[PDB]
Amino acid sequence: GADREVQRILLELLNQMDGFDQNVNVKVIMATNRADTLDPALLRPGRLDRKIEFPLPDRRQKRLIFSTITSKMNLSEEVDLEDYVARPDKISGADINSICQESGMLAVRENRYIVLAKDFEKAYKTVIKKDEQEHEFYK
Amino acid sequence: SAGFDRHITIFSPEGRLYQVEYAFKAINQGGLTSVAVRGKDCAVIVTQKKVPDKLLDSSTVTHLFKITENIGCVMTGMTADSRSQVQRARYEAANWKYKYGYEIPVDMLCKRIADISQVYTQNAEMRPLGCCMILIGIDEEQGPQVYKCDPAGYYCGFKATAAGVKQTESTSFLEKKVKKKFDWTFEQTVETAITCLSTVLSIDFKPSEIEVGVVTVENPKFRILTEAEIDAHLVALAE
Amino acid sequence: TGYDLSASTFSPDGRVFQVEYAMKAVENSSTAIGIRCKDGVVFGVEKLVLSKLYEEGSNKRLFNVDRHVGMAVAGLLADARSLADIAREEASNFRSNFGYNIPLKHLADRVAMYVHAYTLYSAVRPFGCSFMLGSYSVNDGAQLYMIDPSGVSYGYWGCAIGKARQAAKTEIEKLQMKEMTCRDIVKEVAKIIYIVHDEVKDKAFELELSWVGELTNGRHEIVPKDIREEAEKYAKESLK
Amino acid sequence: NQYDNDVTVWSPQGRIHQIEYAMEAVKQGSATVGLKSKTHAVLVALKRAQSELAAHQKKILHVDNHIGISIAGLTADARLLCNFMRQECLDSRFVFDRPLPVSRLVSLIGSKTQIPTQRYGRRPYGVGLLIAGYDDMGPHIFQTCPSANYFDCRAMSIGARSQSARTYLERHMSEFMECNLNELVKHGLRALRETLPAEQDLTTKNVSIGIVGKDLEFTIYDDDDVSPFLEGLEERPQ
Amino acid sequence: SEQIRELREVIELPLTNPELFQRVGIIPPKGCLLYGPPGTGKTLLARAVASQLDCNFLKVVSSSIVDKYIGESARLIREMFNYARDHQPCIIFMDEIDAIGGRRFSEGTSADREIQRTLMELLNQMDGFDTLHRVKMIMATNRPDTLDPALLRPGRLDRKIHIDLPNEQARLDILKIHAGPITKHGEIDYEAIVKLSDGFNGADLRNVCTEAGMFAIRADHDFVVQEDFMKAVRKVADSKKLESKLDYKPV
Amino acid sequence: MADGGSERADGRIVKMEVDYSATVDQRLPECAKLAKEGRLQEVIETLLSLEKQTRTASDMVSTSRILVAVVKMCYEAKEWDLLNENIMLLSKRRSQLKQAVAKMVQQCCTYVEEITDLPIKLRLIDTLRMVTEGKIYVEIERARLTKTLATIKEQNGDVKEAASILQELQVETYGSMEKKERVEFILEQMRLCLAVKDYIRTQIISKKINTKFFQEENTEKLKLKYYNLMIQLDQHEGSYLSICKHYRAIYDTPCIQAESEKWQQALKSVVLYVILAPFDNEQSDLVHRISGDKKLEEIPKYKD
Amino acid sequence: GYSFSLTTFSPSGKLVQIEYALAAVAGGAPSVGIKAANGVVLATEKKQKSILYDERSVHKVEPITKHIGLVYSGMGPDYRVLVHRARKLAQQYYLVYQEPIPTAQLVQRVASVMQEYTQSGGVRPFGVSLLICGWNEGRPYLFQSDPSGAYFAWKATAMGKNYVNGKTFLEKRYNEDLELEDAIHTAILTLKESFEGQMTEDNIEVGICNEAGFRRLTPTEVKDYLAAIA
Amino acid sequence: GGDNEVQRTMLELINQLDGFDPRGNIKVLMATNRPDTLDPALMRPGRL
Amino acid sequence: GDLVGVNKDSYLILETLPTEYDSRVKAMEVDERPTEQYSDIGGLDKQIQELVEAIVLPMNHKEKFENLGIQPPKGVLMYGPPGTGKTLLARACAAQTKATFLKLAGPQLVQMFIGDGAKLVRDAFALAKEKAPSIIFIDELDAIGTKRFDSEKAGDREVQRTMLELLNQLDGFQPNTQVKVIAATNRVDILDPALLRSGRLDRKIEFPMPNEEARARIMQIHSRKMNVSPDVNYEELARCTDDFNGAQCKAVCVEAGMIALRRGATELTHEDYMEGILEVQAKKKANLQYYA
Ligand SMILES: Nc1ncnc2c1ncn2[C@@H]1O[C@H](COP(=O)(O)OP(=O)(O)O)[C@@H](O)[C@H]1O
Repeated sequence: GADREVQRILLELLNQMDGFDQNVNVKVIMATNRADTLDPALLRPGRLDRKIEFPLPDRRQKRLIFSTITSKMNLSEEVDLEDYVARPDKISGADINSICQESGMLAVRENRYIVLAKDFEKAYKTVIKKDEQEHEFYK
Repeated sequence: SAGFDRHITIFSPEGRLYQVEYAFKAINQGGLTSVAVRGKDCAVIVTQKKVPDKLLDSSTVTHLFKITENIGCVMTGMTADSRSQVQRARYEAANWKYKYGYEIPVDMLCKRIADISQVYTQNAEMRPLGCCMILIGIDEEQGPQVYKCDPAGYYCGFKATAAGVKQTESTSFLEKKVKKKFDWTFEQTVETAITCLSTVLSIDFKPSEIEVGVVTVENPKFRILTEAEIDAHLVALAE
Repeated sequence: TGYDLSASTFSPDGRVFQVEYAMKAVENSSTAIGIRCKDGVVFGVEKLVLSKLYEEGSNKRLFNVDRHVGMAVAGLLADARSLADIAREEASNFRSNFGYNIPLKHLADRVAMYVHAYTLYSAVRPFGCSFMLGSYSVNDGAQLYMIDPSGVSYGYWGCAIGKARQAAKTEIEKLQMKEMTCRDIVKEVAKIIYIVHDEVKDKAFELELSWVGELTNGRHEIVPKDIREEAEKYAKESLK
Repeated sequence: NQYDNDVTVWSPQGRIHQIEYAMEAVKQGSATVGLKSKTHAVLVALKRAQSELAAHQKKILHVDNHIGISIAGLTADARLLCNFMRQECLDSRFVFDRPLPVSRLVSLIGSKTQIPTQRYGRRPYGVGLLIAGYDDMGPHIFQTCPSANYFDCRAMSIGARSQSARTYLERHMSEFMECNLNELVKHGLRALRETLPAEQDLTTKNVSIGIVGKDLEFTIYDDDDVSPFLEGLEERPQ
Repeated sequence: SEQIRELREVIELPLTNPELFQRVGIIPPKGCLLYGPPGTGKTLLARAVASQLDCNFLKVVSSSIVDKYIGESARLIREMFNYARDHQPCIIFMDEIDAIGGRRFSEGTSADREIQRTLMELLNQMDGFDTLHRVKMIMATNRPDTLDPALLRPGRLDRKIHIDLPNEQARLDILKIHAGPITKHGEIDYEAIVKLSDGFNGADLRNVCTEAGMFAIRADHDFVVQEDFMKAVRKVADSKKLESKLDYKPV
Repeated sequence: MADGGSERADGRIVKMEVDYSATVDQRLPECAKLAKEGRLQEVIETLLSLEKQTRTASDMVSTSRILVAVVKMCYEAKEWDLLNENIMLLSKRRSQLKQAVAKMVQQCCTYVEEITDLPIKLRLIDTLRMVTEGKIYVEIERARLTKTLATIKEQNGDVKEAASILQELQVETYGSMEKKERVEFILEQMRLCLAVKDYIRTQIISKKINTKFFQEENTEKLKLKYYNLMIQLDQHEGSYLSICKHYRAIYDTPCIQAESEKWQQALKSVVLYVILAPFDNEQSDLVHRISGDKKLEEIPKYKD
Repeated sequence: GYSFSLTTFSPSGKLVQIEYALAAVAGGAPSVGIKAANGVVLATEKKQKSILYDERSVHKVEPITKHIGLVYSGMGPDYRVLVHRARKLAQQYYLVYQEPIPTAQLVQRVASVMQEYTQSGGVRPFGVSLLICGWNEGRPYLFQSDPSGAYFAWKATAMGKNYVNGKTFLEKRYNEDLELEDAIHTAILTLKESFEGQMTEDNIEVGICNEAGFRRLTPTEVKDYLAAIA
Repeated sequence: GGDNEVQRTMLELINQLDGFDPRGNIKVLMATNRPDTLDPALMRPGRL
Repeated sequence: GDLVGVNKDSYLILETLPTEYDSRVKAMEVDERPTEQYSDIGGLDKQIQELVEAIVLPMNHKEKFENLGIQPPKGVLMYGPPGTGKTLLARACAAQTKATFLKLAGPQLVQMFIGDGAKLVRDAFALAKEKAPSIIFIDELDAIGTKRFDSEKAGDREVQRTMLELLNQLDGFQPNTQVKVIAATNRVDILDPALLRSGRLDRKIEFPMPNEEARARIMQIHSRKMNVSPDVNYEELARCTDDFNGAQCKAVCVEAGMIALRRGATELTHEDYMEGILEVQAKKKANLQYYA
């Protein structure tokens, strides 16, 4: 019981999306995590025409998110994030926010209006430090 | 979790297996920490003891174990599994001398020890010996060496070594220590082998709470230090 | 818990509860102590009468392994009997292969490795016993050993096994045992047994004292306490 | 209850329940009483009928010319230990050309029953042996248990409702070392009649008496020679 | 205190002092994660900062919010955030996230699908379509090795912070505070207590200060002697050693 | 057991001049072995600190002169050696260091008013260099706080002294007896940053202050030192109503301190430049508040 | 309920435990093998945790015979078992036939060894895939086994972490013939594709097969290739 | 966790089962097919 | 929640006369009730003294806890394997401590009335606060003491209203004399121990299974009120009992007397107790033809 209640909420969603009536001018925007899991009856076009994947960033889009966050920010240095555009070990777009947020904390933490580009590396190593043991084992 | 309950030694869908990596935290119930340092022609083991009772003796407590005349070791982890691990080490060191007619290298002995631990992972139906082993020895045309053998069957050779409870703290010191260019002239070695442990645990013994094994290319015999000369080096780094 | 059926499995923090469970089965056994003087080792067992039909020296816990080595077991008695036959058999092979008496430091190593092997496999269980080993020699002096169910074995000057393990060695350590003769020790063992729990929750008990050292010329045997009866004449003086 | 399945598994209290259950199998059999004087060791058992016309199942059984045993518990482990018992006795006759000491025979039984109490794949022996014997140092009464703890004793009674026999023996154990062969037997079978419900009587067809003596080979009596023993008794004090 | 100062920038300084975040130009009222083995400090830091310029602080044990019926665990989470939008300064505290935090996987058919839907309601009403404004969240769990990476990404739980049990010198600090307002003679060898004390828990150190008072009341003393502490240390160290399955393996 | 150390303390404090000073250093390792002991009731830490209290006092009698190099060199070689007969941590974290160093800054509080800059800044640096790397954690922290507040008054402020205190502010806010001592210490460096003309540095740390409001209740001179720096900070700018809002606090606090000219400086500063503010409704009601008063007619700028 | 044992099936498909063992291969160190026109290049990735670890103690590129080399991606301690197995098995050919064993013939037999641990029922399979190279009878060879027991022949391939990037790289990056030197320049370029840090002479380890035999490179040789490597 | 007119009957009967019955004269017998519905408060002596 | 008297049309409160209920809440008042000895309880003299250290010495030395600088606890918790020793020790507590005892059971709070669990919790506590020496007893608090990790707590709509209101009032009043609160449960492993922890139910008083001689005298006290044959071996009764509480030991004595009524015999026997042993856990024997 109650797992067919979940399953019938799908069916009511499939009906009022592609039933007889064809409710015009309504628009449906859906967003998930991993979408290989879900029902192929959703994924047929006529119902869910657009399939848009978001990558993490890549390079040349790290630059653009670096620009748009530091634009509204008193960076004002001659030490650039160019060293940190080209790093490997990819870094999701919400984390670029947190790098500038952590340096924003760490600029005021020593009572500065300004980011002095040694805090920038402390902010970088804070957000990226995750895999630490692996037991020197199974490589 | 995905939760296979990890009762026996099989895989998990993540790709790893949990029973062997539960043996790595089996060392930590010893409540102990050991350090090996290789700097120059000498190599130093240092390890504290813990005597909780006056009725308990002093001579029968030592974790320094002489394997051969020129190879010694120290054992961490739980006690009963550690001594049976030494018996295979003493046994297969003597088969080398019998079969092959010369003294076993310190590098080859860890291959034999790690392969015994590998079968207990690969084949089931024996508990995989929750203890760790650190060796020292002199090898001609190679200098001295330090090796560590894991319960998983992993071994590697490296200069500064920590084991026991406080690996990550002691190894953090020795990276900060062994990054410069020292020559490690046998009192440089022993002093840091104390002072790597002498940032960590905040203890203050009078000189009867540790053990120090040593080997040197002037006398390649394995050698356990005297309480008097332990006291000598304890005030020699130390003005 | 839910990880503690076999002795071949680890806990999620890294220990084996089947070894942990078997240790505190020894804890419910009666107290047996051991102490060594400067020229010998003196054993002592608090043993309680079952009902009345015990026949005054039945099922004793003071064993006799070799010419100069004996045990002071406590725990499951039948499990200690089979374990004592391992130690009897081990000393005979050393005699046959090397031609002299077994050293006690080597004898405890051979037994504890045999105890260790029952802590690994799922087909067998760990032993529920713990015991003492005392001996004496002219080339080695006196030694006193101690073996847990896990297999950890090293030397003491005095020890206790049973319920009152802590409550007995609290007053063993107030003795100047390094200079006493073992004939003085025998009346001093008698009070330590008699201090702890004569008939409080039990009814009656009986004292057993084993005895090895220079006065026995290296032999190991029971005391002549039928001779002179000096244990109970001196232990019962602590009523005040 | 999840720890209550195998002999191998310890409990979180330290008590293996499978050994504790084999103690209960001994209480399923009937009662039997053994005792000894300075010169004579007598064990007396109680038969039990299966039906009204079937024969009564025997309890006391001969082992050697100086050893006989009683039984309580499973008849499977009864003959299984008996065949091990008889084999060891004639080996000392074959090798050493002497009868066995009774005390060191029982130590072989404790080593025998120890192994199936520790390794997996074999149950303990649910059995209740009482042993009478003659070594060079006189009579002996021994009991065993499925926990392999063999006890030397001077009088013992095991089986169903055998506590009432033990309470009789404690207030008469001082009298046992001095009496002759005759009333020693009927000291013993005064103890079995308290292991009976008070409406039936100890007859000839339901009791066996085995005697081994200092100059007497172990002899089993049944149903006809019990009548010289059953004479000279009082009724039950009701 | 080293973690305490790092706690107070991301929580106290937004609601007390937004001008500093407008000089450099930066937002965050986000919230933390307190990871560390239990007993040390994971609630007092929440309660201390909920005294300094307080408002309607909440406490959620995060294990009373699950039951049989399926659409209720989401209904509690929706209500607790609507209360937070009602009273505009607000601090959310949810101990032991690991009960409902978890990770998503293939099939857990009966119970686990409710928990994941409970999670996705929590996961996307603190970073939902509505801007969670003037509201801060303190999540604290002793476990976390397995949490949802969507829960762990910065933007929702922007900075995590670790809490350790001993120092031998923070042991010195906690002991002097709980043996604060207690009458004595100043005969206090604090260090040899702390040397014998392997307490690992200020709750145990509170217990040590509690028991040493009780032995002083024994034999009718208006003061506390130093031996009352050593009786308290041996009792507490014994009572800890009489416990099993007490694993310490966080991330 | 420490009564022998008490009659050791009887022996030295009379015979610092009768006996030679290195004989006190010959009595040093016996009391240092007593400092090892500290066991149960008789030779314990509390009495062990007292023999250290006597030798530091007897050294300050000898080193009361410009020959100060005994007390500094013996104490450092003491704490080094009693570590060096051992490993990690001296004998106990509490007494032998921090009760003695509490007396060091107590003795430094006495001789600072007389002695010249040289042997005291040798004395202050040798208690700098011991709490930089050696005994540096809590138990205790405020002793170095009040020491570096005493270190800074030597050359009366320059570039070096402002940076000397900005490095030691950010830690000392965890506790530091927040009931005055932290508040007095945290307004001391903002005038220094005004002296080195760093204005953005000043207003960040000035923004820390005001949550300890109503500080006029128990003390009074804390208030005036705050706003006199606050009026100077905006004086390099121009929010002229903000100084006049500060001057209201400058107005009403010394009026109850019963001033007849000092109260008039606060009044005539208010009435001067609410005028200089640009026109706003905040200027309009404020001049409707501050005018029409029976305190205000004393000046012809009432008419202005 | 089928994911705990090995001797039984799933009602629809295949064995679960062998698929879980292949997940352990994906979590290993990256490795690249490229078959050139005249030789075969192996290359792997060797980063130690700390500075303390000696790099000259444990090796990855490992000879079996004088013309047969072998690398892996998986778990290191299981690797040492079947190396020592493949050593002793290579000699048994040579004792019989007095001739060096061809590279097709080991991989018949080594896979039959890894076969046998997939049997019932109290053993675990290996968590190691292999890459085997050799120059027998003029033409070189590059093979790949797996814990299931299959075995193949690649023009070029990659295994370990981030292999799908290296697959898409080498799919664009292979031709039919280059020399042995240009294979080395493109084998370091694909190891650099997924790397974290400064690639030095000790972070990588490279062995090759000439027709003149198998040899692994010294750090000086590996430095000078990595010096001016594109 | 019931309390809709079943417990009205139930709580009132267990109220009047004891309280008004020390040393009574009228015996009451219960009978059911389901041994699930045994109340230990009933099986506390005094009631059943 | 008052039963206020409201006008029909104006809907306005005219009178109240509130709080009218049924005879279960009337049955909760127990004062100056008969004497069970602490010395009747054997072997648990520690937990007797621990209770004196917990509650009686607060009443004795009311100011020694005040000048010292500590706080007397106000929540002491009894627990053990079963009862006969949970209620029975608490029956021994207020038998000789007369300071206005006030018992309260668990599901007596559980009504069909919503919230009148929490209403009765607070009003009885406030009534006990109005009494100056009164201590509060709570019986089977584990009936609502719940919230273990995965399977139990089942909801609910009465457990949370009674547990929280218990936590509401117990944090409300000050922990001095003499409004000490005692709860009686069965097992801590059902309860919430670390939630209480500070000023709530905090002192853990564990109980063991009683001993042979304790169970032997529990027989003879309970067998006083019937015709027993004066041939009773309590040594037989001591050892034959195993894994039995005094509740079952009382039950054995009553079942022995009921079997003597079945055959109409005037007296008992030890076998009648042995027959009672077979009756408690429902054993039944025969001849089983394995056993010769
Ligand atoms: N560093 C500390 N300072 C003050 N009190 C502490 C400290 N550590 C623990 N405590 C005490 O320990 C008790 C338990 O703390 P709590 O935060 O509930 O543990 P947890 O962090 O596991 O929830 C508290 O009552 C508190 O008084």
